[PDB]
Amino acid sequence: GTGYDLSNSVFSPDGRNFQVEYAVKAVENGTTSIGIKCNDGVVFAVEKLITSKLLVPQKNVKIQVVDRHIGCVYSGLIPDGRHLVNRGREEAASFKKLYKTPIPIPAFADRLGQYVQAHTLYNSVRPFGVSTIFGGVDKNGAHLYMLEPSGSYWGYKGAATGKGRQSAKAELEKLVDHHPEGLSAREAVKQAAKIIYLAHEDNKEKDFELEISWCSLSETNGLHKFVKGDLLQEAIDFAQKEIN
Amino acid sequence: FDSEKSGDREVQRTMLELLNQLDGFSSDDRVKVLAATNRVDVLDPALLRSGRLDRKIEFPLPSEDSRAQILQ
Amino acid sequence: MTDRYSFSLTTFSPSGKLGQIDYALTAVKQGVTSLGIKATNGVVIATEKKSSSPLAMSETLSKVSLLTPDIGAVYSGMGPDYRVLVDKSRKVAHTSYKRIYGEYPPTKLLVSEVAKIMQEATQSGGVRPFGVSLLIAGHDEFNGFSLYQVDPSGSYFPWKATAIGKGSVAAKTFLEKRWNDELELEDAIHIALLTLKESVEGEFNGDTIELAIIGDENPDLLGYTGIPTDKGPRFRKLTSQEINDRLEAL
Amino acid sequence: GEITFDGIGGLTEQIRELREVIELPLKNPEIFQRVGIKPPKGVLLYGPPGTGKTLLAKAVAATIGANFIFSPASGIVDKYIGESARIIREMFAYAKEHEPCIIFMDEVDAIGGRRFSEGTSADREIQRTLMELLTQMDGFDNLGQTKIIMATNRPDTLDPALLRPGRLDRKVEIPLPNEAGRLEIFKIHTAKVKKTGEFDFEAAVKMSDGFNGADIRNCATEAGFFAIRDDRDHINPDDLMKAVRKVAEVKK
Amino acid sequence: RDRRERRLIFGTIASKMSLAPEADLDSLIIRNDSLSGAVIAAIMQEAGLRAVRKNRYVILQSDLEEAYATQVKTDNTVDKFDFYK
Amino acid sequence: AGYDRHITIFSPEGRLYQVEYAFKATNQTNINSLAVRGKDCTVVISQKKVPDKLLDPTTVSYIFCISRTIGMVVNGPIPDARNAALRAKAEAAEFRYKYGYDMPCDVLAKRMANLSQIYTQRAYMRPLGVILTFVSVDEELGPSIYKTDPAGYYVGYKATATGPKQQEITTNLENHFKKSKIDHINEESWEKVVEFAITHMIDALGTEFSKNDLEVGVATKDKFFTLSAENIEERLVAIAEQD
Amino acid sequence: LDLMSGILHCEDKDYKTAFSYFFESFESYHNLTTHNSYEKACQVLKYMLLSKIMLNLIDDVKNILNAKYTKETYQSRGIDAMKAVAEAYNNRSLLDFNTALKQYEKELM
Amino acid sequence: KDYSQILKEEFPKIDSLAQNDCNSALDQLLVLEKKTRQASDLASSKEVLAKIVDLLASRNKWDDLNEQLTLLSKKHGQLKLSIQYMIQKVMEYLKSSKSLDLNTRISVIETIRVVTENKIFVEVERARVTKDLVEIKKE
Repeated sequence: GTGYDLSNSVFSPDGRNFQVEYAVKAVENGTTSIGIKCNDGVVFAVEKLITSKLLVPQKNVKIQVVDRHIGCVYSGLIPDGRHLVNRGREEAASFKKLYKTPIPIPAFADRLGQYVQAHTLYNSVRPFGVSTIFGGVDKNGAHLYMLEPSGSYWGYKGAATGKGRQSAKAELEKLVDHHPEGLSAREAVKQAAKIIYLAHEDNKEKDFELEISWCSLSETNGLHKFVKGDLLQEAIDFAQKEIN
Repeated sequence: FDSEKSGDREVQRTMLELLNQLDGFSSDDRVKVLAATNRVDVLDPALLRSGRLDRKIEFPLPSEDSRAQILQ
Repeated sequence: MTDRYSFSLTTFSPSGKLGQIDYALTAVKQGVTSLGIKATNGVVIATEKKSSSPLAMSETLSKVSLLTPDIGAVYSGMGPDYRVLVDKSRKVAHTSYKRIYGEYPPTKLLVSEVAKIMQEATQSGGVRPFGVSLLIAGHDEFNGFSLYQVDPSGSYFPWKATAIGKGSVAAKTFLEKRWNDELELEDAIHIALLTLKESVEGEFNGDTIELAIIGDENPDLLGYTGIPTDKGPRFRKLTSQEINDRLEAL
Repeated sequence: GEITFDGIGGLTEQIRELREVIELPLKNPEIFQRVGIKPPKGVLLYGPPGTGKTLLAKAVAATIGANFIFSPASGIVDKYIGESARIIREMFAYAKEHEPCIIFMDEVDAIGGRRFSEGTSADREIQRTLMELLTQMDGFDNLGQTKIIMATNRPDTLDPALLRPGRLDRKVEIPLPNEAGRLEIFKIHTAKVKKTGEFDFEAAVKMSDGFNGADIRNCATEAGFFAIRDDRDHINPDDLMKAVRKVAEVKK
Repeated sequence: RDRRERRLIFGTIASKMSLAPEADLDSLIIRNDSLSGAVIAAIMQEAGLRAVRKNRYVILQSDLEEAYATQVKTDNTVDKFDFYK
Repeated sequence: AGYDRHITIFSPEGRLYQVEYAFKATNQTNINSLAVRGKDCTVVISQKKVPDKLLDPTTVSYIFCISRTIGMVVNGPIPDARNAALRAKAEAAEFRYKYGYDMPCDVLAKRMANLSQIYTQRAYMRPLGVILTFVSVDEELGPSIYKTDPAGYYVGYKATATGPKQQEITTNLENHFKKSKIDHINEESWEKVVEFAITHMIDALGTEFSKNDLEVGVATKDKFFTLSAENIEERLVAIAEQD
Repeated sequence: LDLMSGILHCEDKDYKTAFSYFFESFESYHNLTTHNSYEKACQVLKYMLLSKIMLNLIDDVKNILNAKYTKETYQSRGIDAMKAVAEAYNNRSLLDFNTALKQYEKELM
Repeated sequence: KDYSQILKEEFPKIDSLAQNDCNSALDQLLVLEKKTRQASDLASSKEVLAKIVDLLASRNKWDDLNEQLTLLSKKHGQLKLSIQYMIQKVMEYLKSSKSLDLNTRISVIETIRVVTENKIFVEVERARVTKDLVEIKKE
């Protein structure tokens, strides 16, 4: 009797949902995304698949934002990752409605987690096949969490998902031993660019575009900003020399 | 995984004898077994090893410059 | 939110019966062995506590529940299906009854509402029917003591003495063994202890055996005095020390 | 046998048990006659197919030196007159006439199994083989020195009548070998491959999970093609890490 | 099975095998529940096999406990003893 | 055809296959946790697995906090754990909304029992792949343990266990209580109860763990908390002395 | 039921299985406490030793009196008479066989 | 950071030693061992921790050294096999000494829990010191 993968509520004889396992395969077929968790802030970096020269740089950005104090990035299908952020943004105004305070990271962590776990219960709805990576700065500090299509998330000193996550997870573990205390926001941008070029080996068939954004305390003062100006130019030339 | 092999019973023992004959003579590398199919779906720990199918060489669709060389 | 299955999971089998009900009787006959006997002066209810581990305290689980203390109950079948019937039967016997008639329902009226609730999940779509069998017995001011056997299909049947469970095949003969109209409330207890002991493969004592009887109105279990109209509850649950005291008299 | 007991390493937990129930009663059966006990007849070794199954088949007969009787499941089920009957009976007689004989069965799920309703539609050959194996053991003629090794995909899919004692007394799982057991395997197949003295044998043991002599040969195939590109007759110790890492992604 | 009905196998099969006075057959009766004839007979057979593994011609008490853990549990399945759901 | 293992209906054998497969998902994480009770308090210890070095040990917890008194122990995946965690924290708050005093121990096990039945009784809701374990100190019966399975069943327990190794942990807990002829462990200070559960845990398992590999919950009288990484390390050093 | 059955296994010999009928009662009447007296429990133990003497096993008889689990502190004159018969079986002499006959004749005969 | 751990050992070894070699040494093991002990990361155990036993030797009566040796195998430690290597070395200093150490060799066997109880899968050292006890009882 087959057909265990035809519904979300049907459990396999081993107790593992097949639809959950198929959602991970959709992540490996999408654009990879990385992240860096610092002390006073968090750093997000993601690349883009360049089909031709018709793409205008710095226009379509896969990095989302929650209010001004929380950035968000996903790896997977485009409509699945963008719709989940809209639910968190609409509920973020409801938190400021009743509680008047800005939503922190631990309150925002359980915000997106309740939706993903809800689609696995109802077989009539499709779960999100994207891996959501969010972070920011709150009163207690800066935290970085990585959401999975199965609704599983915990604390991560670094975030790596997508197709190039195999080579990305190796570099994030090396940065922990090299900097056990912390890392500056400017250096984290240059280090995140080298990780992107390491996973580019499978993407060498086409061009590449780097989009890096970070939010910290002593610099952005809890504001989501994109890397521009000379900070982006110096970060590209630094990683291209080390990769070759 | 199923028990419906009653109709595939001839197909079942076909793969079983394939594993048996390849283990008979391990000193002959001049006998090649090649299978050209559309894709790979069901795996197996027995099929991946020496003297059997190992390297998977993808045959994708030809690219822009690839079709130009074939038609030439 | 927006349930998309409204169709009943119970369909007529090609043999002329209902498969979901016929397969529900399997869990009833394979469930915990229980029994009951209705005497002239009272009703006795006995069951067996089967623990999967010796470290599981059986005092928390009550296999004999209390809806209104004119009536006892026991389940030969699925517990969760029985627990939701407890909350719903108490609701229709209080919110829909005690808030209207200002009293407690008799035995025949209680089984009428419980039988309708069990069929609600049977006919409705997207929900599984109830495969639990109940034994409801109590006292009436006119018809007297009356016992009923509730099937998982939702059709109760009256019985003088009935036993349902794993050993229900051989237990019905033991209740039909010694019976008459002169039986007492305590006389049926000694028969209940000897009949249930046949199905006990483990230790037999007051802790592992739950015995509850329906007697007269007890002023000690009431909690107040001075009102003659209410002499207290009829239902009384025996403790562990009282059960062992009646074992030496067998 | 062509494969000794040093290439099956990592199973040493099972190897210590298998040698005592096979090698010990076969070489000196007279020790059991004084006590009055009986040695087991068959030995059921299940697990994932293709991993360590071919090695353990020749490893039992290598430490003994007896005859290796292989029974492919394809030729057992055919259309003839008395097909599976004459296969088991003549093998049963050949094992009694010639004592040094070891029978090994591979993938008995085809000739075994519970099927679905236990009915027979073109299924008569499945019950034909199973009933003969159980009838020869419980008869008045047993096999003292004869050992029969069976293999299948899952133990629970077989006939529970065979798993009961009195016929098959040996049920042994074949899991993945440990880390300390795979070191002796990597020193055998790689010894035939031409290499240098600086080759590191500890590079694979960290990246290898359940890799027997069959899976390491795939690493030697990739290492053999690399020696031509660099114009060298040997391989560096770094080739071992890159080859095992590629296999570890597909395997466990 | 019964305590004596199982003991009929112990007092028989073990009577044809060499044992030691330290070994007790009463511990293998009450502790065992619902075993067939060959399973109980395999206990005396496996005890003799483990004695040869240690090179012993008799059956001691330690060899019984080593062979007891193998045949004591025939059920590896879960989700049993379920009167609920 | 195969609708017996797809949707929940009465089977010819009288068993629900869809719900039974949820129990096998509890052992995917391979967490063996036992719950013991002191005199006036209750202490529970759960295993903690950190496969990735990038994991934050402060964020990962197998024992949550329902309120200042009643705790919760869950074995299984987090998505099915938070489904029962959001309801347990809500129903505990809804009690004092319509009543105003603290919810007893046996009440929360019953409130979550009918909710777990909704998943089993209704076909459009899949049953949770986690097992609920609630330990606290009751104002009447004192220490009590209520372990709610996904089946929706609850009963009193002396010392319970979970995981694939629960059979070995239970055997250790049986021989200890039969000698003392008491259900719980009698001790004044609650720090000694932590050392008592670790002693029975090591003998049943056979291996040792570090401060980051274990999570020790402590439920005292009218107070509940969770030991941090420095507090768990102190318990491992304190038990190292003497026994 | 086993005591009445074990008697039927006396004149029919085959004492290998006859000891199980007598041993089944020893642990059965032991838990009865007041339901069994001192003289009634003493005669039941004599049946086990008598069945082993007919079966000719010396080591199993010595394990009954020596081990406290098998003995359970039951001893009398007739019980000691079975020990003298087992000792006379090894030496094969009728002198010790008739020695306990006259002294123990009260309980033995 | 690399070799700096082994350099801080011999520094207190030189300046002033009076009666304090017990506390100034064993207490250093508590600061380390936290995040260390993977493969080659050992700066103390199996190497310097064995040198501490060499420092405590030829200092005071062997009864105090025999008690402090149990505390190393009591709380945490690393591997009992590394401790068994030191026990084999202590038996050499007691053999070349003799005199009042005849009764000391007996007290070491009973005090150390490695000989009395099972610790690590390698028991080879447990039976080595036991044979020396037999030679004493036979005399």
